[PDB]
Amino acid sequence: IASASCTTCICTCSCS
Repeated sequence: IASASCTTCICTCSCS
């Protein structure tokens, strides 16, 4: 629900 780089489709994922 809240993180960076790491899910399939909600909204974050990774990025630096």
